[PDB]
Amino acid sequence: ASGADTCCSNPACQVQHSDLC
Repeated sequence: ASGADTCCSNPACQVQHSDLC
């Protein structure tokens, strides 16, 4: 996953991308 900043900052997305982000 590239060009992802808002997601990483978000918790809901964080848990989903814990290894990716």
